[PDB]
Amino acid sequence: LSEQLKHCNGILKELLSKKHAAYAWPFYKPVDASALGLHDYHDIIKHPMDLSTVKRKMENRDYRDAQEFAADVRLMFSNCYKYNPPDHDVVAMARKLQDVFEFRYAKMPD
Ligand SMILES: CNC(=O)c1cc(C(=O)N[C@H]2C[C@H](O)C2)cc(Cc2ccccc2)n1
Repeated sequence: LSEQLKHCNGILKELLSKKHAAYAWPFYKPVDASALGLHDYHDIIKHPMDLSTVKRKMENRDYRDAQEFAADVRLMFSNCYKYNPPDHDVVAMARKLQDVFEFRYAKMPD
């Protein structure tokens, strides 16, 4: 990985770490719409994204730069903000994990 992709991989490891598990857990795996009774999820969310998919893409060297990595992490949060009412617990958890993401992503090495 490049220096910027190593910074991205470090962020990914932190988002998956026990440190953030209390609010990160809804983003660990793809939303199982059927299991959760969310029969409109795939009509509203055209591009599902989650941290296990980001991890697989990082492991497969799919991401060519930090911008591509950040686009998937932000897509995951955007899906949450699009599908859910803004007062839902999952949105509070998305905002908290996105705060962790944005502040560390901003420390990208130049
Ligand atoms: C990324 N996951 C989700 O978007 C999601 C959605 C919904 C859900 O039921 N949404 C509907 C829309 C509105 O009518 C309520 C539930 C969960 C699981 C969860 C529950 C409680 C707390 C944290 C997660 N995750």
